[PDB]
Amino acid sequence: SALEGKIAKLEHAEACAATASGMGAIAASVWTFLKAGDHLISDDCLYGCTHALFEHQLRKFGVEVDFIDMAVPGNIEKHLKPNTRIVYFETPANPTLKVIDIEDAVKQARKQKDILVIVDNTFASPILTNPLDLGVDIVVHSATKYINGHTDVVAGLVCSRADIIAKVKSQGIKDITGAIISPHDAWLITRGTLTLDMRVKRAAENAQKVAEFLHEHKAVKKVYYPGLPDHPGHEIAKKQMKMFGSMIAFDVDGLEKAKKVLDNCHVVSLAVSLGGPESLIQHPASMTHAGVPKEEREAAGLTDNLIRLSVGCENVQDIIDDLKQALDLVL
Amino acid sequence: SALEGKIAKLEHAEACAATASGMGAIAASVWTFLKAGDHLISDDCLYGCTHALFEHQLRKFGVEVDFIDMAVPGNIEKHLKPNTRIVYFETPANPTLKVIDIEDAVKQARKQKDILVIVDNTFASPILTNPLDLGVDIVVHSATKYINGHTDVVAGLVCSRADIIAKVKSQGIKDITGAIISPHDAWLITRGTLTLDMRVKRAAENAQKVAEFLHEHKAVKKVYYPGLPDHPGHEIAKKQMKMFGSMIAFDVDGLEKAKKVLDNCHVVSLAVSLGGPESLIQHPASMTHAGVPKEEREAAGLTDNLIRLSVGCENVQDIIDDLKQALDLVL
Amino acid sequence: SALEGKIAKLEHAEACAATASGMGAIAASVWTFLKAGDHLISDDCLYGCTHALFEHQLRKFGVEVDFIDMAVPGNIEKHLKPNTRIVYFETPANPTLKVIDIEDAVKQARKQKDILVIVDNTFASPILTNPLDLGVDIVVHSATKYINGHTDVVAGLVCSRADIIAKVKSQGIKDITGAIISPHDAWLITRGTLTLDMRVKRAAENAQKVAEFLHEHKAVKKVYYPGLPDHPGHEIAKKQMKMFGSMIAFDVDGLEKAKKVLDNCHVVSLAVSLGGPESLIQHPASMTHAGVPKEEREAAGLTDNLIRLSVGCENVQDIIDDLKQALDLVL
Amino acid sequence: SALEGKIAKLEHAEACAATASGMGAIAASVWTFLKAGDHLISDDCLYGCTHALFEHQLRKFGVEVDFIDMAVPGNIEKHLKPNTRIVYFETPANPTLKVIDIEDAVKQARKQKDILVIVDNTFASPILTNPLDLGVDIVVHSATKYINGHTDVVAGLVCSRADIIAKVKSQGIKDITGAIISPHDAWLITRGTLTLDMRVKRAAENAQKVAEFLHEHKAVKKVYYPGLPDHPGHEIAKKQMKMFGSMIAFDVDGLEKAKKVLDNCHVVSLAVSLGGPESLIQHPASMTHAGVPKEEREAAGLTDNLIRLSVGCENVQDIIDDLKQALDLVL
Repeated sequence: SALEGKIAKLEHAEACAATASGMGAIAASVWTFLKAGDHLISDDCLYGCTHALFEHQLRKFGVEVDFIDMAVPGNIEKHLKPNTRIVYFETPANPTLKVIDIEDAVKQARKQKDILVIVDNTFASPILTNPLDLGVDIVVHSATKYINGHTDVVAGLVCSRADIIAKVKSQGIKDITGAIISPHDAWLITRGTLTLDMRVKRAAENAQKVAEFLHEHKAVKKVYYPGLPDHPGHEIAKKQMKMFGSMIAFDVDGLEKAKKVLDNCHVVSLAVSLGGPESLIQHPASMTHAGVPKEEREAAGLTDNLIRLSVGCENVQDIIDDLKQALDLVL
Repeated sequence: SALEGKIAKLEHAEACAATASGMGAIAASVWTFLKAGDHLISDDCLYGCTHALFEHQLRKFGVEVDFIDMAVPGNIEKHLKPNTRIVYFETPANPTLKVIDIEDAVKQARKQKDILVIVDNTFASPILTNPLDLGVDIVVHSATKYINGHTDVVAGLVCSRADIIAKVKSQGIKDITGAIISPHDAWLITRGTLTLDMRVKRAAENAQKVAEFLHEHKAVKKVYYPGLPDHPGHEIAKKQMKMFGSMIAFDVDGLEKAKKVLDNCHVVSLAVSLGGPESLIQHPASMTHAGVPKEEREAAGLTDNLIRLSVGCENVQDIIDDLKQALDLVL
Repeated sequence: SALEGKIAKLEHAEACAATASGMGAIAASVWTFLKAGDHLISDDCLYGCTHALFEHQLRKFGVEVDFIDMAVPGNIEKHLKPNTRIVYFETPANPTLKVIDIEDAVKQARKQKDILVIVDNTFASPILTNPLDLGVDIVVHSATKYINGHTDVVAGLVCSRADIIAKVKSQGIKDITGAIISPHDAWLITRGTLTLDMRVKRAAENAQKVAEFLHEHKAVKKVYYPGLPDHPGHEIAKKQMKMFGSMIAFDVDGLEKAKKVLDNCHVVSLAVSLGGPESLIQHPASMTHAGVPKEEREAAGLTDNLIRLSVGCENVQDIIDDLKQALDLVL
Repeated sequence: SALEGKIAKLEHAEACAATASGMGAIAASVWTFLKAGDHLISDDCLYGCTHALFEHQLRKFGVEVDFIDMAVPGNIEKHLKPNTRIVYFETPANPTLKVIDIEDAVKQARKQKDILVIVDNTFASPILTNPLDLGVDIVVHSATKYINGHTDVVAGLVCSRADIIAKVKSQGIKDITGAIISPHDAWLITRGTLTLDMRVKRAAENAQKVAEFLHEHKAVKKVYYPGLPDHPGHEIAKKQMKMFGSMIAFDVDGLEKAKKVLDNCHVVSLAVSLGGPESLIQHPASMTHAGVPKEEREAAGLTDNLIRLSVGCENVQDIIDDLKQALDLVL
């Protein structure tokens, strides 16, 4: 709880519960506060495992679930029902970094009593956005993107009021999930907090420059980065993020170009799981969603054109040089 | 993984899934194979946290649960319903080392098709009992107690057929619980398997001797140990256990006498969590279950007379010397 | 190893050998390439432990050692003897940041064949200076200060030609010192390289600003920082350092004034070992060298006036605010 | 120094110094107490790296060295000179487990003043032999064989009088070698001490049974194990070892048989470095000494016939089964 105390302060929270993984954080929150017959509203742009938890597992246990575009004004209140218990989203979301106005989402949820607004703040981190300041009830993180300060280390965090966290710990962790953090990983996360502020800002400043470079490259059809003035919701990101994060996505002309780009990266490394101080790149259609049919990948919001990049803390010149060489080979 | 392969060989399983904790192992097994409208039969002698998962959590998500005494012949088959999906128990069981006939429990469950029999083999360990050999579908462990060589790790293990473990991993761990094992804990556990045979057998050897000493000591009332011919499950234990484990429980004359005894244990140390290669002792009604209403502890088979002793690998004479001095004071 | 390869690329070396400590790196280099009857020339501004190795240990095993001021032009070539095998120095040097011209030092050593020029590049780091580029034979580091992302590791690095590193490993490490790096420390150091550019450059950037603030503050007497035009080695530093490092030293009016200042540092913390991404400060004559006779400290360039400041990566204004408050009290 | 305090108690020593490796322990002891013109007497049966330290490195720095058979009565006093400073040996020694009477070696050294007797107690461990009880001045260990309680962890230990250790730390470690232990490895060694007594005795009991099995196998030409009544010095081992250790060596009929045995081990693993709770096997002529000419390997005491085995803590049935299958294939 030395770790928990530090993270709680970082997220402007009364309390924190550390868990075995980001999925552990999400699960220990949602299972704790739901029951059969309850209703959950989720955004439609979700981390794959979150979507499966909601779409398959919650529903299996009698929980009603709507997936909706939360960036559409009024869409949350439109979907409110007498049994609505949770409103869940990530911002910058899923593969295309869709921005959701946190204050506005909370305002819609507050039309009814006893709705827990839960926000996955993994991508922004406590350094850039603090959803609890904007009326959110619970914030969750995967520690893998920023908080861990190294990697090979998987852990999650839940931050909330003390009475919520008491239940998350005694029920969500100890009874329901068993997603208890390792003492060893907890030590390593705690070590990571020392340079967290600087690492997040470096990666975000690096990403802004990488996004600007990508924005002018002839092989890039589209860039998704909240810090670019032509990103939808750029203004929303500007009001609720101190900087624009280290996650970027971009489209190239087809499957082959995506693969050829990946095949020619050296400084930037290929990875199934993104985040951390190392710059990492993936083609989700073939690397995380290969067993999902083409139509289902697309009907979600994921095409064969899309590349996802988590920008690390390296000298940005080395990152741009790497991407530049690879993208030129695709022309 | 290397760990998963080694444990699978120890349990004669096709496959194994490592988890963040023993609760994570139980949870990733049960939530994966249940849905609202299903039925679960559990033994009525459970480790505290397991009981809470079944009694409160499963039930609020529309699972029907019966808690029954599975040492009563015919009791499992008697409780089978059209919607029964799982039969769950631990043996030897938790407060007073009740022994459940594994082979017979399986035979009862087979009075209906497609029931998963799940056994918590933590206290026996793969060294002493292999429930899969007797037709059990899934075996779970808290790696903390015996598989790990120390008391500094939280981890769990699930062993079963490849197709079951596939679902435990992709759904139970990845979606439902997020109870992923730390690679550092996993490495330590893997090293632990190299001394597992030694630690389990020496502790059990010591425990037979300690149990007999306690059985003959005037201050000790009833001793609960599967290796004693006076223990009701002794004949069952003999057919399914290579040795009788290192857990002992015993009654002394009242709570105050227990406190005096425990105040005089030196080599055997006080602990809220038992297990590990050193001798540990506790009085549950005052040390772990103090928050549970007295009558509820008693209805569940936990009295204020009960001391639980986890026998370690120390010189057995030193262990006996310590207890003899303590117990003599309460004469 | 992976670590050794990354550091070798950073220093433009053929090869690298990781060690248990910075002293281990120095020791495995010097003992390997010396024998009784050899001669070593060292700069007279050394980190305490290095001086002891040279002054007491080498000499008792029949190595002749001269300590000389290597910032005096011609001083190295002047001290060459038929048996000279090694020229050793650090720059910037340890108490007062004396700057030694690396290229010129090499040129002097080349007035005789087969001399190994060895430079401790700890405080500059591979980010700011690459001594090998200037003809140095061997570069050593304490990985503790900058390469590692925290203050929790002891490790060293040696970078040189493959054939030299072959001997450093097989003799210096394996036979002479046994100063082998921990694989856990090595892994952490490897992860540290991902933020090394960021941490070194931000600290140096901050340090230029801090140095200028101190230079203008009335309570501060002489400031020792390579980036100040008033520092004698400034022009040399400009040609061999991309930035001027994050170590500063400065005089205040007497020991008692230093103690009062240090009693009032809050954001900048007191420390006996400097380096790392947080601002640290010390008064060597009372904090680290208290056991050394006063006159001996002074003969070696350490006075009771001297404060050493290792500038970290915090907001520079916060660092300046802290020092200003402390220094104003001694006006 | 929590670790150091524990190890000191275990070796019956005033004090202990932890180091980066076994070679670090040896080096920090010998370099600290020698100077040019001093003389060291070593046994002729040494760990390869120790031999090189003495034969090449000490001599390079003006230290006179004799290698002698210390199992020959009177041989130490025979080689005493006015400048003799150190008498060094291991028991059970080198590849063939030669036993050296510790008390007798000390008695010969005590014929002259100020001789430090140093014994490498790695193979026996503090559980089986405590040389300091027999008048030895300094005991050294590699932590890799027993003390570490896991492996992948390299560390050394020096145990002695407080005034000797003070010099070993301030000079041997801090000035001369830099062989400083990692905080992380020190934690892991400390963890290992908990089960050290049981692990050593298990491995020794296992080895006795393995040696007895090997002693009757038709493919084994000779066995070297101190616990066999036909081992030279069996009686010496019996008086100075509580049990006979976990190291065994044996001869098979030629290079091909040695390799064929190695090629057919499964439970026992091939390794360059022996020791620890895993059973490990090697053919030193091809695995550690392949670059050493046949004649030099033999003139030492190492043939193509020799296999070295470190017996772990596994079920001894599994170990014997593994070796039995492999040895039968060589008939």
